[PDB]
Amino acid sequence: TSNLGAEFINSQQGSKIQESTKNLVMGAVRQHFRPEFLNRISSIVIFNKLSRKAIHKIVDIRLKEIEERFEQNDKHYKLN
Amino acid sequence: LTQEAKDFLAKYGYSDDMGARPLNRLIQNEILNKLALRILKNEIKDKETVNVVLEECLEVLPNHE
Repeated sequence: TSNLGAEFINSQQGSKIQESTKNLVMGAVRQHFRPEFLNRISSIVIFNKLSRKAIHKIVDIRLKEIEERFEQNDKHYKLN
Repeated sequence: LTQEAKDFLAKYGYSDDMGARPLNRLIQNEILNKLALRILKNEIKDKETVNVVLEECLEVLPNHE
């Protein structure tokens, strides 16, 4: 993993990964990460920004797992 | 591979600082992973081809051929 791309993620230019922008990131990664490694690696993968649309699914996912992980159901929520 | 698949790999990947390994990675990432999926989906039961689609893609034997 790496957050080098955070310098570009924070451009906030769309939730999608942008062309050129992502390349500036990968370029910089090579500059700050031996390309020799990256010349063997299956691929560099870039994450989508978590737009509110993403959040609208994530929150439910996380609240559900978070609750499920709370020991035993002696209480828990109805979650309205 | 014809001239074209070979050219797609060369043209898409031939940076002068790359090493041949990225071409090899490219084909694995470009086609072979697609093949793996085609196999898993039974799009490829036996045999296989090469086809060039401009960008690139991989043909199937959709009848589980």
